[PDB]
Amino acid sequence: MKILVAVKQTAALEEDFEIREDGMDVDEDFMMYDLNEWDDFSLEEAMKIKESSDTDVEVVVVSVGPDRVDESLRKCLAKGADRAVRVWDDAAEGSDAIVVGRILTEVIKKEAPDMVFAGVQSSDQAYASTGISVASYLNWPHAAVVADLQYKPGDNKAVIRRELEGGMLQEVEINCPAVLTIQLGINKPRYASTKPIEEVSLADIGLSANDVGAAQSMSRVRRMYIPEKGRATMIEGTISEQAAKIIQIINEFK
Amino acid sequence: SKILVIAEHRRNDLRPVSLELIGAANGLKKSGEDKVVVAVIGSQADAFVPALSVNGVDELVVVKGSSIDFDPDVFEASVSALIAAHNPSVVLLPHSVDSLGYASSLASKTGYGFATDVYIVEYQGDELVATRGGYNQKVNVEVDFPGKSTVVLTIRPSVFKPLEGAGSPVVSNVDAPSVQSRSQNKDYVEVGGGNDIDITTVDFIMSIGRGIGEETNVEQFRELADEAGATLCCSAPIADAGWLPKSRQVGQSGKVVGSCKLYVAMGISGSIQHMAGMKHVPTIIAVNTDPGASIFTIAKYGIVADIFDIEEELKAQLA
Ligand SMILES: Cc1cc2nc3c(=O)[nH]c(=O)nc-3n(C[C@H](O)[C@H](O)[C@H](O)COP(=O)(O)OP(=O)(O)OC[C@H]3O[C@@H](n4cnc5c(N)ncnc54)[C@H](O)[C@@H]3O)c2cc1C
Ligand SMILES: Nc1ncnc2c1ncn2[C@@H]1O[C@H](COP(=O)(O)O)[C@@H](O)[C@H]1O
Repeated sequence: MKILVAVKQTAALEEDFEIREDGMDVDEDFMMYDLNEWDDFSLEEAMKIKESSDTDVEVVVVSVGPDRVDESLRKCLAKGADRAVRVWDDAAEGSDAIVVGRILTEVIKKEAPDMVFAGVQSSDQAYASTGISVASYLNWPHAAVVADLQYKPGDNKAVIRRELEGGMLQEVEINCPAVLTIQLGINKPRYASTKPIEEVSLADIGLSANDVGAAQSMSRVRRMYIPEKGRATMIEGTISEQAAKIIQIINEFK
Repeated sequence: SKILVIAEHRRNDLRPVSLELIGAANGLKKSGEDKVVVAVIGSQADAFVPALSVNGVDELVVVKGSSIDFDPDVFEASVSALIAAHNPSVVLLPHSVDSLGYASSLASKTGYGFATDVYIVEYQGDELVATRGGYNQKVNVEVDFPGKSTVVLTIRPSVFKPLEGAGSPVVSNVDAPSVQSRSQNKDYVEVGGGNDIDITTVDFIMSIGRGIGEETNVEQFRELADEAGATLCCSAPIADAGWLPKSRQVGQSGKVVGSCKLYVAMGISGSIQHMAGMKHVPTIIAVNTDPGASIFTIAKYGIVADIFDIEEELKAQLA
């Protein structure tokens, strides 16, 4: 029994970040990298399945990305993932959600898991696309924005709850194996902030440069830019002066 | 050319984002002669004909599939067949929970352009140019779709304006392709917990987010809200954690605070999904130590200061 958890190491930007000279991305010097928040919940859900089961459940984390990603994969292993896999070649640079979906599927075909978990979206790009793209290339049952999962290893159906807009959920019974995208709040990840990472090349999974990267993506970046955004009226000075202004605003409202 | 719009309904009601998409489609088309085709999918979807017979709809297609409400297999198959039938240049879906279940699958199978959560879209000449966010909404990323004769976009809700008035679309009925879904929908379920206050009715909110740290810190803000005469609400993490009831959660998956005139967001970054619940509030005050937080981009007033220091000083001054 095997659950494969696709994970992304996301980038957050420091203050005063600048756009690259080519105008296609932000300068990497302003990036801080960490595991995508949604992947904490997805990995925890896999681990909850492992712990609830008398039967062995292999939890395998997989990421497509350059060597910086090994730090995040190591941390997943430290939290009890059984195995961790990084797929990369420089030719994959610029691969969008659909191309990453394709790359992931090549690994998944070989691993032949019983369930695949992905996050609902990435905190950086928030495509909310990659996991469901995997499901398409796998031709597997799928559901997005899963806030609850009832599943026992080996079952041919699971019951999920999708988190809908406006404070409702929907129960859905889904054929297994399935791809699920996992929402924040499904569980309470327990480790909240020597076995190596398995390194896989494109060749290892039957792919080449012509299958990946920006040229194969489903849209082309023209530019990335810092837009003009709305500006608040900032209240400076002391805590007392700041609080006094808030109260002037409350009283003005009533 | 044709622009195809996929409407959305749930529990017998049309979701109003449907009409936003119609607005977007009409704004986007290059020529008077271009047509907007709207589709509504469901086993009981004829009921929506009146509500989708609106200004800017040239053709309205009712698609009868096997499920009442959204099913990803039914939707993908149905929208694929609509694209086949209408050969649209552009397909507009809402960036909604439903669309999340299939949009990127639809796009993986064929050679369609694809981008999600788009909030600017225009033609430059014959070139479709869409803009979305990057890096937690810190940049705009502008994309095009070279060579793609069909582009599928998901569209950020509450960005594009609906048109006013009725319309007289040519209405048609099609059956969805006959393939059995690999899931079945069961009960809708109300998010749980208490419901002592309907936060869509209240005019003055103090809202707490992850910035409060430990659950032991909730009580001081509850006190502050009481002393101020505000209703205490929160962002998703606070409610996910069990620290306040889900009935107090503001944003996409929570409630829209429609009656709120004054919203004090404390230790809330201003994710797009939180903003969906409160961006309309006439007076937003943001209290947050990260001047780069998205919340300041919609607040009227900003205070880059520690929420606990502010709360205690506010409490004192109010006394
Ligand atoms: C489909 C879907 C639906 C969603 N629905 C909702 C929803 O309905 N509601 C919702 O809220 N979210 C929703 N989200 C979740 C959303 O993506 C974010 O996770 C969430 O809004 C972040 O909440 P936050 O701002 O409290 O936390 P964070 O983003 O972590 O922000 C915490 C803030 O606190 C500040 N801070 C920390 N310490 C202090 C201090 N001492 N003083 C002052 N400031 C401090 C930080 O600078 C930071 O800006 C949804 C997401 C998805 C994908
Ligand atoms: N490069 C990647 N490697 C592995 N999984 C990924 C990658 N990019 C996205 N994902 C998966 O998709 C989710 C993010 O959704 P998206 O916004 O579509 O990128 C993550 O939580 C992962 O499960």
